[PDB]
Amino acid sequence: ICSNKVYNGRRTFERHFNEERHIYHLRCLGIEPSSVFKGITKIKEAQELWKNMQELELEEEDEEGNVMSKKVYDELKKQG
Amino acid sequence: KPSLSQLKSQVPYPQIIEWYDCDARYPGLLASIKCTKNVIPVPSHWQSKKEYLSGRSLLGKRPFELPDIIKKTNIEQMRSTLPALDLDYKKLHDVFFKIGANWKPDHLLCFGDVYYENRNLFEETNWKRMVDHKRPGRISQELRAIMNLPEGQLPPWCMKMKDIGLPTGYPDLKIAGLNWDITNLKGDVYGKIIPRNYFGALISFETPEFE
Amino acid sequence: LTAMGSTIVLYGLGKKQLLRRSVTQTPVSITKIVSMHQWNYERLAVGDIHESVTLFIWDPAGNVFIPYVDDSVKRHVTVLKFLDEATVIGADRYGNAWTLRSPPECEKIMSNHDPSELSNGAIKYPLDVITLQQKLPNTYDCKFKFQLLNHFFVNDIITDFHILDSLSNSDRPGCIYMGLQGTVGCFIPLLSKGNVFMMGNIENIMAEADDTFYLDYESRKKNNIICEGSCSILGRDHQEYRSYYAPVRKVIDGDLCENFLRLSLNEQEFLAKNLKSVQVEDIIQTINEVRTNYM
Amino acid sequence: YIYFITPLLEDALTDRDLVHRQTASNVITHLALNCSGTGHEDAFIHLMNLLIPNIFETSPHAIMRILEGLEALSQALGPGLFMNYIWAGLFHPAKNVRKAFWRVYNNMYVMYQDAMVPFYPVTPDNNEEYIEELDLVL
Amino acid sequence: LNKDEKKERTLSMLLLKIKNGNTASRRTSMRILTDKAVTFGPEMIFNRLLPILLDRSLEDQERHLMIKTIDRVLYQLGDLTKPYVHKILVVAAPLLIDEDPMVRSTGQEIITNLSTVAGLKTI
Amino acid sequence: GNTVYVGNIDPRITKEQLYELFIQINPVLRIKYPKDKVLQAYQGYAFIEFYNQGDAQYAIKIMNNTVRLYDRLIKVRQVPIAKLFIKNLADSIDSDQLVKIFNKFGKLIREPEIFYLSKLKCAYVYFEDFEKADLAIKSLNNQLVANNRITVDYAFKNGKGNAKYGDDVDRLLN
Amino acid sequence: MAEKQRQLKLQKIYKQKYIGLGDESTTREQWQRNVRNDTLNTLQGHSASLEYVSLSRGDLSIRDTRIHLLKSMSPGYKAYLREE
Amino acid sequence: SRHQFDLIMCLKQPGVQTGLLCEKCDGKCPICDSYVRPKRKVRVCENCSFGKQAKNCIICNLNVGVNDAFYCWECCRLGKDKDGCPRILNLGSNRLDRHFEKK
Amino acid sequence: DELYLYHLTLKKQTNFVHSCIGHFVDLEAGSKREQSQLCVATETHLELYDTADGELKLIAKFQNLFATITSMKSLDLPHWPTFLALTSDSGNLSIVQIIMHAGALRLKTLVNQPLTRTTLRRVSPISYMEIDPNGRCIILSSVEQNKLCFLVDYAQKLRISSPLEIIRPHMVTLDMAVVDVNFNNPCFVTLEIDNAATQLSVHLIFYVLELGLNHIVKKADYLVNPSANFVLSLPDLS
Amino acid sequence: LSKGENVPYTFQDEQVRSNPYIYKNHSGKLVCKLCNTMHMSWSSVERHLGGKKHGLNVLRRGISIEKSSGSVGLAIQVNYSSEVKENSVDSDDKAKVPPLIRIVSGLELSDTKQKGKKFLVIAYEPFENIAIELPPNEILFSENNDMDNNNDGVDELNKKCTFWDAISKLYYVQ
Repeated sequence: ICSNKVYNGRRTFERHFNEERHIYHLRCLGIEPSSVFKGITKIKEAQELWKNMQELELEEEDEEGNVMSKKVYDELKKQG
Repeated sequence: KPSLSQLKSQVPYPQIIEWYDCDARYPGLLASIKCTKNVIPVPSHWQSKKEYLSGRSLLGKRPFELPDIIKKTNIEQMRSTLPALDLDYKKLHDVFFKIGANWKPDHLLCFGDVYYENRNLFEETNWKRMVDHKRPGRISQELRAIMNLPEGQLPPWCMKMKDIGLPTGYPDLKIAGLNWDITNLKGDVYGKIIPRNYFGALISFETPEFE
Repeated sequence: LTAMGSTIVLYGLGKKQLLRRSVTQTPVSITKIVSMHQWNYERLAVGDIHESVTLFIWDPAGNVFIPYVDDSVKRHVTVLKFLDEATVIGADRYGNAWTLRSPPECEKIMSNHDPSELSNGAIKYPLDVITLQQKLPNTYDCKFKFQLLNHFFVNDIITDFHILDSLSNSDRPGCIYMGLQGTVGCFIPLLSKGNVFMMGNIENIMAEADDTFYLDYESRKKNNIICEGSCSILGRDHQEYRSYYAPVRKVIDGDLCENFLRLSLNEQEFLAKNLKSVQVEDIIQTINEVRTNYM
Repeated sequence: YIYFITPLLEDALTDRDLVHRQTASNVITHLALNCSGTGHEDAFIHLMNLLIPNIFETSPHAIMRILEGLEALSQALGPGLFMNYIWAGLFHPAKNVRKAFWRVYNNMYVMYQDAMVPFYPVTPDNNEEYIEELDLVL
Repeated sequence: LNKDEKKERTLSMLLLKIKNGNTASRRTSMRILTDKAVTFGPEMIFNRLLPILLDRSLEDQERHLMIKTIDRVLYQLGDLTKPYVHKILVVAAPLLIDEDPMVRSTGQEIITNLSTVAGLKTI
Repeated sequence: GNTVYVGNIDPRITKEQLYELFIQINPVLRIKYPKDKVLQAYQGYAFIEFYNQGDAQYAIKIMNNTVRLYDRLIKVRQVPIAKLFIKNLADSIDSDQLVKIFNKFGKLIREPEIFYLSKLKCAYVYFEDFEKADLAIKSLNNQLVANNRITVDYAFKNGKGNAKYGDDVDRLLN
Repeated sequence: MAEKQRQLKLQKIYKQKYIGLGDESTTREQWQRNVRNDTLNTLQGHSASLEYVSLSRGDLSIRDTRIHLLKSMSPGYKAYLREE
Repeated sequence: SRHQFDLIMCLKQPGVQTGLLCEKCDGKCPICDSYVRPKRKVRVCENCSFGKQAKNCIICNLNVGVNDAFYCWECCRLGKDKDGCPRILNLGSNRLDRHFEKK
Repeated sequence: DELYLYHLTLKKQTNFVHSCIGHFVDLEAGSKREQSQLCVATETHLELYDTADGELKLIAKFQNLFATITSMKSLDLPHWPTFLALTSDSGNLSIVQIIMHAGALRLKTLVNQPLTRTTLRRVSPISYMEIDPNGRCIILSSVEQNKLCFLVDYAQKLRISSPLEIIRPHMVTLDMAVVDVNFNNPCFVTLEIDNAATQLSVHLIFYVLELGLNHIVKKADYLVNPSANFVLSLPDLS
Repeated sequence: LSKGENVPYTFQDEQVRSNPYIYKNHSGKLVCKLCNTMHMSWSSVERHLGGKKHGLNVLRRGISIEKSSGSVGLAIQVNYSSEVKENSVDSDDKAKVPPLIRIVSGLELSDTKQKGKKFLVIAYEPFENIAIELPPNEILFSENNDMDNNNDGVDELNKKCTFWDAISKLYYVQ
């Protein structure tokens, strides 16, 4: 995900997960930062992971509005 | 060998799964157990060739301090360990039973807290002791000396609070000379926060008697 | 207040049908809600089939229940109540009967705030508690845990508890349960730290009696009630039985203490020698007191 | 006398040399069996939290004393509250972490066979068969 | 050869320390066998070890230190060929008639270990 | 966003004293007070983590340059693009002239970098867009400016402009 | 060495008595079965938990639930119901 | 035995007969080897009974037995009581090696 | 701050799962012996009723047991009251004689033999207990693994033989019912189903304790359709 | 074997030590606080202090410290032995090396009590070190005295303003 970058150590790459540039690639990519995604490197898989990341009844007066939504009945408040 | 991105999608808490969980013989199951309601992760000092306990923290560990209740019994003076007894039997029994009946160590530990190698409870215990005692609206003598802030004088951020407002996180803080009478600027205080039976209440408390 | 499998739904009445006045999705763990009970319209308590129990608060203006406390161990609830506003009594499919109290750290907080704050907004949580969330996202989700308060094992499956404020003008409020195989039993609180000790000491006397008899027989043969399980008639230790799934906590068994009434005088005066304290007649006084005065 | 000694066994199971971690765990075995069912039980979670990291320890005299402690703390806590520590690494990738947890699980399974049955971390999807009669409600 | 002629000494040194050696010596050279018994050729061990047990010189203290090495070696390797199973029984079996029960048992302890190692068909 | 930097701290100051001071200003979650563990010496600074950004910002505004501890005034403070290598430039080509030349093709995230290889005038030009960089390449590659033939390609990292590079640079634009 | 090889010996003796004791390399398939057979044993064994299951099923006689639980200990009882 | 690692227990289904302990091993639990607070008689299997063998201590199996052998309270709480025949079969490394050195 | 509770059982559990038929105590009659009298148990609880008045009377309710009674069967042995043999949780086979002592009936124990471990667990040999009709031997089983057979005798004191074991490793057992015999050699029959097999096959299997050599032999083994449910013994056919 | 020294306990809050690293933990064992090694006996320790690992960790700490810490001028005249004791050591072992001076910050001392000023330390192999306090922020700190000749010797300070009368054994510094 980072410029197809090279890392010479596993402790270091494990430190890449919390970094300025790494989070810039994520967040600017549309994949929000922090701890859920702190594993996988490839740009693709975290896109489906981020896709994985991201009704009431207000009773009108005719006794038929028991199917009617809250906001809908409020709209009929503005109409009434 | 399913990639962790594949493996983190199955799980209701994807932030537990780690690079190595992918390689388990049955990851699908491990990932589901590991994310089960109350299971606690394996202690983390595996993969460390250090042998769990190795020095760097352990060089500086303090020898031992007797609990305060016991220290009341005066033994610390009779037998000097660092670097005949005339003890009284009724006094000793009461310490464990009558007086120290309900005494429980200050912090202990909770359900999920394993002990990792570098952790030190002596800090953590003080930090609870600190938060309960320290407070907004009062400044200790020690800090006053350091600040050069005599008792009865408003602290130096007073002017800025008149300009910018009271603390964003203390809506009920009253400060003398701002939103509390200036006569409350007294001693070490300059401000103040100013906003059962549980079915089994025992209603009587009686310890086992020695005599 | 109706409980769908996962989720809670709050219905009012209307003409032509009844209608959903609120809904709350539950936290991830809960698959079913087997039973639930309230406290003076302020709080809920919600059982699960497999997971244990959870408490909620009714938040007006949010129009939702917001969970504040969960449990440590997996417990399959048949039924559940509130003895009190911070505590709960329950049962299991497996025979256990337990009482769960919510910790005081959570009681200060819930007392000193308005429920709307818990979901979002500022509740300032101690440093520790947060670190448990990050370190254990599955366990400490809520983020506090009941302390198990009592636990005891009665081999029935308890269907109902009935918390009574008093029994026949008795002072002690009891809670009388009733089981599937048919039973009625009761959990009476002991108010008096001293009185429990008298009962405690008596349960320990009768509990190993079959061991005591047997050691006296052995040592009286050595120098001068044959089977090891003589006084228990089968081998079982009490604590091991009454513990079973998990250890008993404060519940002192009064149905064991009541076998002491059934022994011969020789045996009563024999067991009672272990107490520096009062004589047989006073034991029997004590044991018999609970039926007379406490129910 | 517990509560007094939890801070004394605090220093011992934390200590660097391997013999203190052996003798304090040999106090826990005695202290757990016969104080079980009393209602301490928050001092035995403390005492547990300090032991489990010793599960990976080698030495023969050290490791059997630690297992005895973990077998005894099972009776202070109960198998459910105790098994929460042990399910996780019972599979695990590590063949070693795995090998050490299975000893503890085998000691538990012997003491508790029917007492574990409520507590297994098993759901309808997590295994093929499950048992459909555990989700029945009357 | 000159490299592997060194293992040829080491065992002969170890087998020396065990038989005749200080108590702190043989105790370290038993630890070395039980770990390293696998890497040394069971041919080399048994062919070197067994002939000692046939001399007329050895004392009872010295003999039971040799048999205790056969018992600890046989316990590990687990797959053993027939030529040595004949050799071992020549050494081990005459123990079963020996005067005192302590020797009688440690002879029996071998053959019940060998029986599982060498399997049913071979003996 | 929730953490502030605290500076000019006398090494005699304790964590407890920092806590007492800063809880006068807002609730504090944690204090990290770096210490040289070899000398057991504090280092003149700390990080104070508040529970939210508003509380941290308030603290900075109220406390920076406000209090002296051991007579020392405490400080409180808050705490990927296209690159084209171009070779054989004319000595008459100013960096501003480069700016004018490449503005028509694409917006520059930073200024060009003029350097000499071998005598050989070369420059790095930073574009905000891989596609605009493709424009400046397409039009300006092997072209004669100031009577000198210039070469326009991607700068080495081997060179920019890979398949992953278009993908991620597109996102960084987005 | 001498201790570690006792440990093996008791592992094989306990596993014979108490059936399911995993070792180290235990197939998920293998472990799951042992969790299934203890649940079936406990459900049938306690007379409470046999009622509770019988009534909930609506099985005609408590005894038939008890055999439903024991035949389930076999793997081919799923197939056997499906062929009815 | 708790401290002597080579010895192998029996672990068969206990019969009706009681194990015996010599004067030297008297008052010991056969599992944890503790001298305190006995609880239950031990019971050994048939094939540990029969002739001369039945009389010998169930720990050293050398000296002749006199008193009964009990399990300690703690080993009856854990359940190590009912594993099986708690009788040591081999004489072990320690006993032999003393024997030959002396002569 | 805690909550201390005290438990009572006001009315005892009334699902009676076990019964036995004999003459247990001689009561109110200097000399009378009649097989009409019955003892009934439920996990914890146990009770004694009488008959012969035409109508079932309660005689005694005994003390609180505190275990889980997993089987109960009268054993009547030749040359004497009858004393109900009772196996439970605790893995003890407990032969109890209900007896008259002080002024009221008590439940007195004679032999409790150890078997396995304490809990109700599949390997442990309880849950099926069937008794040789003459009183020569008790026989126990588990579900899965082992089945035991204890060989009863009476003398100046009741005496049990060391057990007789058979272990068939994968076989879960259902319905152990037992064959009468005229003193030949006690036999018993079971329906065992195999735990590890690809298909369900539940097969009926006869066992004969051979008194002469003193071990349990498996005589006949017949595979019957999977539907098999229960076994019962037909006396003689003569 | 200890040569009578009191090797202090690890918790005792520091009598200059013969070395300074060795201690005793809360238990009785001896430990190197650099190397984090545990030792059974004084004999073992003397093996370690004479070892190659305890050598390295001193160098590492050596580096780790060496990376962090018309007017009026001063003149010092340091005199040395008059062929009194230097008659037993003449094996060209740095004998040709003249005394050396360095400016040290008092931020680091064996006692670490007070500090805040510099010292003009002067050192010679056999003799003991010597220091001179310099309250004035800057004195005689000249500007290109000579014409930039590059024999660094030790540093600009030493070549710039020191003289070593080796024939008479007089070290002048200004």
